[PDB]
Amino acid sequence: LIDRVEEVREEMDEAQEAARFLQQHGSALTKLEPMVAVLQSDPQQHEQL
Amino acid sequence: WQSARELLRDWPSQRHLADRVQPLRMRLSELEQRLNNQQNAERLLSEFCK
Amino acid sequence: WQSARELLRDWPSQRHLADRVQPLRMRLSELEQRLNNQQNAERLLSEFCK
Repeated sequence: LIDRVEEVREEMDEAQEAARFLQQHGSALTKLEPMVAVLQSDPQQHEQL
Repeated sequence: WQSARELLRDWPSQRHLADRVQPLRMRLSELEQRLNNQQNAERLLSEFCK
Repeated sequence: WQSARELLRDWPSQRHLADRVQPLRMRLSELEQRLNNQQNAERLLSEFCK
């Protein structure tokens, strides 16, 4: 009474969604990863800093 | 900044598990064929019991 | 810096693949019984055929 076909199907859903999300935002994530640190500094806040 | 960090934390995991769709497809195919055989044996057992 | 970045890129994958242990233990136990039955069937076939 293993009933693991449902668990394997949930793993497929998560993995197919991860693959679909990778196709949807891979270009955005690859362009964001080399300059992520800039997000900690906002133009007006630099004067207050 | 925190959301970008969280995305860059999750994205490597998404890339790592995305390749498993095919291994999961063969795993589920064998497992579902196995469950059909389990159901057949349970039916044939219950049928003979009486 | 590049090695620290590569190491922090490996860490997500290292945890996700380390989590694969328990699912593989059940797979190993099942596959071991399959080999046992394959050898029983091959032996019984060879003895009867002799």
